[PDB]
Amino acid sequence: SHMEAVQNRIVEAAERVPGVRGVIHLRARYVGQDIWAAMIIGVDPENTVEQAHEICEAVQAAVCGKIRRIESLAVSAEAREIGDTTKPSF
Amino acid sequence: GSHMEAVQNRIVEAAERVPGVRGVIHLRARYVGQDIWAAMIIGVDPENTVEQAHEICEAVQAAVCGKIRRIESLAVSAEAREIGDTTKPSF
Repeated sequence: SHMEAVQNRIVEAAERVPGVRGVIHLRARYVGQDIWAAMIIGVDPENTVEQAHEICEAVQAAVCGKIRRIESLAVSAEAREIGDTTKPSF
Repeated sequence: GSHMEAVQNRIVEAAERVPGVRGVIHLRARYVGQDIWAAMIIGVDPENTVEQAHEICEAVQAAVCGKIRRIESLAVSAEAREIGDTTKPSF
């Protein structure tokens, strides 16, 4: 819950990137005042593997751009169906 | 860790038989208790769909977990790999 606000900022940043259907999972830790994090995003299942990689790169740039305290971020992509409203796991 | 090395090679060989696997990019394996927990990244055609790539991952899981009894957990994820790429698996 001391992680809560920052996790929500990261999710919100990622979810405003074109091609992102939602964030599936986010592992984030503080190390001092820097953040290290790994995120799984959901994308159209009919995107190609190369398309999905591009969206992952876009999320990395956007999230790091908005949340400057992030020192390291990994992003990976999995299939998500268009009406899935399942909340992110943390 | 010659014994774990041996196990790793057996996982790679089982994975690389699976249709759609261009090669294993990465494998991390370790004992958690007396079982093995492992995570592997496989290389696949970049033109696969995400859902296609997932099925290949599930095919690999079934194949590996069927040959190596001691693996309790195996996570498999897919990344783009070009067809003539030669880089061997990393550990």
